[PDB]
Amino acid sequence: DIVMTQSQKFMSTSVGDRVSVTCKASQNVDTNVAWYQKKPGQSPKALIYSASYRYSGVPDRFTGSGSGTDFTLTISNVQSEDLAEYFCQQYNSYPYTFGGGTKLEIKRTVAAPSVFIFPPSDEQLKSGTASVVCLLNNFYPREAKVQWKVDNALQSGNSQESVTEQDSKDSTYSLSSTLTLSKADYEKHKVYACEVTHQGLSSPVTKSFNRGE
Amino acid sequence: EVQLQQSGAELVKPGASVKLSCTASGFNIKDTYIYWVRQRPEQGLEWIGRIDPANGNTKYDPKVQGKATITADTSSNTAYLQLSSLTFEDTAVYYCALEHGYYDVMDYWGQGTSVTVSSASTKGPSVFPLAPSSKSTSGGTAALGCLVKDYFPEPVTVSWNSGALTSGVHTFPAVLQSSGLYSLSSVVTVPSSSLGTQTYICNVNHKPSNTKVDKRVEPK
Repeated sequence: DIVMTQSQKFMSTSVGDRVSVTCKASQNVDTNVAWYQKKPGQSPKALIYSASYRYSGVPDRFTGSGSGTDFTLTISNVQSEDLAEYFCQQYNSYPYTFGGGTKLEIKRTVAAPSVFIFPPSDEQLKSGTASVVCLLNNFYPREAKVQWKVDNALQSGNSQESVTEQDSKDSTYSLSSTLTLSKADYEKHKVYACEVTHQGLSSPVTKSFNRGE
Repeated sequence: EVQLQQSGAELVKPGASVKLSCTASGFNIKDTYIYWVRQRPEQGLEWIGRIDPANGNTKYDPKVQGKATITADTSSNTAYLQLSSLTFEDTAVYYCALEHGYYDVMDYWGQGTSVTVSSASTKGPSVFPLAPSSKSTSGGTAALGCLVKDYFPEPVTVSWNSGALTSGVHTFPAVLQSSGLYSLSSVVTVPSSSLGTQTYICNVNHKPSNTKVDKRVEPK
């Protein structure tokens, strides 16, 4: 039960700043500690070995330090591509154990979302179901509100939404919301709209279409 | 060079068994220690065990001893993770890792294999186009995508143009519908000027249901 404790679950930094991720070993592990970087949707990538030795191809901005029980991964000149979860690991004694991980968040300027709407496909309509998709592209900060309106009536309880992880190139977020009705209920109304509220907008943005072009 | 390819996503019943594979290419595994680790929502990254395919010696985490058995076949350059008496807590992404020893930590990782322990049956998704239109274009760019609706379990893999299209792609996290089925969307922004000359195909794989779909997303 050699526990690797990373007290910082999340850390906010800016492009160009320096961030230090700490790793706490419950027992002495000398310098037998490695550091991993877990990008979203990818496999873990080994950054540092022997507490302070970087891998072939790892940039010089990633520096590791520590001995015994206190270890530190330092990321200087933080780039937007550095968005990932960082895990420490001891390999001094079995069983090998990983830290809880530290998620790196990057703060950037406010960016308003680009709002797009997709009517249900003809393929889906023949199946008896109609899904309308509202897309919010490349906004910051992450907080945003989507409201569905059908014939100017606010919808409730018939939609699901999800937000992406922070983008590795521009540090923005994206959001997709789906309004799903039966085909019978879909053909009963005319105007479908998603109303978007975001810090980058001075007024709610409405994206709509009329059923039947 | 060295590439680790793991078996596809699985859906297993409670108390059943599953055998995951990790085939190495471009490197004889007799020079390696092969590791298996798992990732769970709460427990984080957990070391499972290690095998030396040169002699078959295995070192396990005593918490999973008996439930996990790692073997290797040097002829196929393939290592295996056999999981027995699967409980609901065994749902995780299982990674295989390869190390030589000169830099001396897991430097080559597989893509991972998602194993879902559940009594519910698999369901293959429908794949619908999110067609580019005047309502998804602005500033010379067009948004298009694919709606992967009503499947179980996670995960679903989405690529665009067989992997040739990666810029501007957003594959959103899946949402859990009331029925217990999942849905996700994958979108990409492209030049509106070339919608008539370029072809955009989303490639959707859902391994537990043997679903492999290539949906062409046409404008209008």
